[PDB]
Amino acid sequence: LPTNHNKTKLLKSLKNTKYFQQTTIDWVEAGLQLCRQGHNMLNLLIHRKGLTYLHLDYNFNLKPTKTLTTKERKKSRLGNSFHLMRELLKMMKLIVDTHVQFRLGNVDAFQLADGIHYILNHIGQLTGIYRYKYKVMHQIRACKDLKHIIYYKFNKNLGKGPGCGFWQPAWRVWLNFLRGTIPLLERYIGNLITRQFEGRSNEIVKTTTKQRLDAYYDLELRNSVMDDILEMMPESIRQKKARTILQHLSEAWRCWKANIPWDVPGMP
Amino acid sequence: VAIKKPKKKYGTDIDYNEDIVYEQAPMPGIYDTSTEDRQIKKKFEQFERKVNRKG
Amino acid sequence: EPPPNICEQCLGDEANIRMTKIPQGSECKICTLPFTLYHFKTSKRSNNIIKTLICVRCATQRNICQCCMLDSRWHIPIQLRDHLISLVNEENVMTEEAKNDMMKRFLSLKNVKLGGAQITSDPSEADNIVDKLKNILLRKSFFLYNIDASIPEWKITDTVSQLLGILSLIVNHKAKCGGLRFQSSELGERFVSKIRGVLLIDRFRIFIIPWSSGFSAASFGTNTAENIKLSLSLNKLIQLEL
Amino acid sequence: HHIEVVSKQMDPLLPRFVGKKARKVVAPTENDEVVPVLHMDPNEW
Amino acid sequence: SWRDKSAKVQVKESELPSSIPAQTGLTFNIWYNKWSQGFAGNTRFVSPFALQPQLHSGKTRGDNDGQLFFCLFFAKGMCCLGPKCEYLHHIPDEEDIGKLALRTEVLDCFGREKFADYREDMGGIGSFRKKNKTLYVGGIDGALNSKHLKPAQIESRIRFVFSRLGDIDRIRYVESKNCGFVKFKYQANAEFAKEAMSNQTLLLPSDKEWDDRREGTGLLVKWANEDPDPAAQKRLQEELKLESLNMMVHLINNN
RNA sequence: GUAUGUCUAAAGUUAGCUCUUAUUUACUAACAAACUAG
RNA sequence: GUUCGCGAAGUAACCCUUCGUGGACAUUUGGUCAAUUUGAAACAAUACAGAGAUGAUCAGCAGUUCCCCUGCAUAAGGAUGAACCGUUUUACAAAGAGAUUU
Ligand SMILES: O=P(O)(O)O[C@H]1[C@H](OP(=O)(O)O)[C@@H](OP(=O)(O)O)[C@H](OP(=O)(O)O)[C@@H](OP(=O)(O)O)[C@H]1OP(=O)(O)O
Ligand SMILES: [Mg+2]
Ligand SMILES: [Zn+2]
Ligand SMILES: [Zn+2]
Ligand SMILES: [Zn+2]
Repeated sequence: LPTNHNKTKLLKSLKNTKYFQQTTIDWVEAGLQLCRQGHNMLNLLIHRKGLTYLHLDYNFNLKPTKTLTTKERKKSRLGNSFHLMRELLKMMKLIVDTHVQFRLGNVDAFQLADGIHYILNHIGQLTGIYRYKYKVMHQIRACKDLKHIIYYKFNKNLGKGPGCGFWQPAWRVWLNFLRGTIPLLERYIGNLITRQFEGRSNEIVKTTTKQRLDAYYDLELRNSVMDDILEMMPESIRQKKARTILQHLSEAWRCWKANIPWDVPGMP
Repeated sequence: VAIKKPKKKYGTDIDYNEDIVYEQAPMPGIYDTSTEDRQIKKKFEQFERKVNRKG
Repeated sequence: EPPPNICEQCLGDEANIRMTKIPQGSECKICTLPFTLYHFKTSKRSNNIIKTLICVRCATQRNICQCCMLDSRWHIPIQLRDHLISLVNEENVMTEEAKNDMMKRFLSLKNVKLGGAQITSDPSEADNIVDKLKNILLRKSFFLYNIDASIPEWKITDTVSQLLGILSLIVNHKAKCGGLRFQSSELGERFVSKIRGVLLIDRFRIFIIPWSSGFSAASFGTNTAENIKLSLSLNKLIQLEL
Repeated sequence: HHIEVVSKQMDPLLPRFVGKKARKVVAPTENDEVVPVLHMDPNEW
Repeated sequence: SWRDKSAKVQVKESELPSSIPAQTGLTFNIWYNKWSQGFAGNTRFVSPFALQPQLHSGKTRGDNDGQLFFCLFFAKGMCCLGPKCEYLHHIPDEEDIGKLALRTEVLDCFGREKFADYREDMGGIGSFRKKNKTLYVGGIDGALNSKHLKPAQIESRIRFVFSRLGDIDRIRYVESKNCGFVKFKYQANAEFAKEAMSNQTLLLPSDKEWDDRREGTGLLVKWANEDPDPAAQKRLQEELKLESLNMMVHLINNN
């Protein structure tokens, strides 16, 4: 169920500032400008980090200019967020570039529709979003499945071949994907951009996953035993002995693992 | 020519000659203070001149 | 959330002044911690925008305002009010300014008024040190001799300009000598008319010479070992005048 | 100076807190008043 | 004088060099606007533009707007909008620094922000803690294009150059360290001269190397330290005590 | 062979014993008869 | 500039236009921000080494930190992510014995 008190939207919260401005332009100009601006933003994300050797091509292919170090492979790997931006801009640039190849006069409108239906049913081949976000495969399977319906209702008396361009439901599937990963990418890129400007929160404290049952259980039991001895022992200020009684503890634990009777002479 | 200082390994690196390393002057008590801070500063400046001439 | 220290001189001669608060505006220029920054305009149509450049804790540690960076009570620099407190109490009250980043943050977060801030904080000890201050104040080229090192070049330009009605000048301070130069023929005649005469700047006497040679700075000396030696010989020549 | 404080509309794309930055800080543990620590009251160990 | 005339277009918009620096690397970093993947050859260069005060001074919009912050690109000598620049296109005089008395210990005379202390290089904008008036003038080697001169002639050239930029307290070229120490009457004149003779040359047009003027690396005007001989510490302490006695009189007159 | 670490003036801050000499043994080598790293 | 009201001229002209006048409509933007060094990004270029237990070769997980980086991250990775090893003297006494100054 949608939220009922959602009076705030995104663009309606941006009209009410002095910075955004309303205008009416062609869709192709809006697409070319979002390609130019997406190239500028990803290029500046790259160039703020210092990754000046990653020549982000204008078709949003990230390619290293030269072969790298390992230090230039540690700073130059990026997460699912930056690459997910890069792959959605690959997808959108394929859309807008096929509309441009229409608008320039090169390609027909029928060949535009088949090119678009080729885009929206080969995102997993033309783009590479399946790598960095794998639930895209759901939508990719659905697009393939819509292909498998539409090519055998478009081609009853036509057999096999290109020419089909009923791109509407695969377009709906990718719009529903974008409906899902607007707030995902908002949170991911919000965290990335605040690491770029504000920086890493220095109190990263690690929760005990299955690598740290042993070590944190050791610290747990060790602190408990040392508090028990410091409670029990009379008037002794701890400098060095507090570190060493616990060794007897660990000695005893090895004596328990070896089943040797833990007999230490002079222990209270 | 003076001595190099060591490189700032991290952006907030502390150089321990300019300032007090962490100013933690004692909490103010009921006795008067300055008459022996003058003796401290005089003896420290005489030590500075002695390091200037002997080291 | 403490309100800022902005004194009566930064805001200006208006009663209704509209400032703009930005929470966590910028790092302060003392301790590099962020703070709520207040920027405004002195008039409504002022061209200069005036913003607070220090945080509230760095303001109250020096007892200074956030905009003009002078004292809240006296509207004077920190170094000079510390010098005045050292003149009064015979105790070198200095403002210990940090230089390491962690030391800046550490020295701003602690609850103390460092430097000479405690004296000017309450008005009682302020007026006490004020009437102690009152108790203290109850207690065509030319050559120039006799310029002690506390005599700048700009005073030598200003007094010669004041005695005339208003032209370059060359003074070797390590040689303790001076020279003056211009182009107008009548200006030298008027300099002779408004007098080896004596220039009296601040009772410090400077003897004049009509210097027919065209002096460069090489005429005052080529090196620094010539300058001190010529200064000693010219002071002995002044003793020969006396 | 009776002053109206007007928080501006910030730019929604810019960092909303550009003064905010990752930094490690050592806070002074000051002692305003000295706290009493009151403990009123060999070979086997 | 300059109160009578208007300020001149020192350079066209097309006659500026591009903001893309000289190539000191492989590819251009468009965030920091710099170069990377290599560091060989100087970023620093002789500036192509000089000030020329008596020609290019004049009355801008900044006199009409009543603003008294000076122009950082007049001092560099590279303003496009000459008579229309919002800042001031003349030398800081006594009355302008007198109207800067409220803000010149917080900002400088260009509107830049004064920081906590100096840099490790002692060059930049400046501090709000030192009432700093003395400018270190180094870099004289490439400023002469490594030409053999006597020190008195170089001291004369530095005196004549910084006489164009306001009132001078005291200039002393150091023969042993190849540097000057130019002290001014006001702080704003020191700020304006530091911006003014930033990376220019001491070369005269009367010399043969005037065509190869912009070859090496120019001057190095920076903020100077205290003068560590005890005689100048003596004159510093007594002038500071006299200014403090003036401020004693002011504080008694106030309260 | 990697990770990774370290060095690198263009810019100038003011006054019995001592010994030569060889054999042996031990640890090491992306050094040799197209490729292998935490 | 638009409109409302009035006067004066063309003009002994209730048409129209001009000139002059009072009112109304309309009322204080933008800047934390200046265009190549000198208010600070880091990598890379040179050269050498080339990993924590010890006889070798290593999987690690941790802890402290006024070290951070890549990461969407409270996951994970960064050589077990790096520095850790370095100096090392007084909450200091009591008993007993002899050799010394008075
Ligand atoms: O290899 P097939 O089993 O014979 O199926 C193919 C294949 O569809 P699948 O993706 O399901 O394998 C083609 O898709 P791609 O090879 O391009 O990925 C598709 O061609 P288009 O996608 O270019 O349209 C073509 O359909 P058709 O040739 O009829 O256009 C279709 O063949 P079928 O219709 O026999 O399944
Ligand atoms: Mg490993
Ligand atoms: Zn602060
Ligand atoms: Zn103020
Ligand atoms: Zn200008």
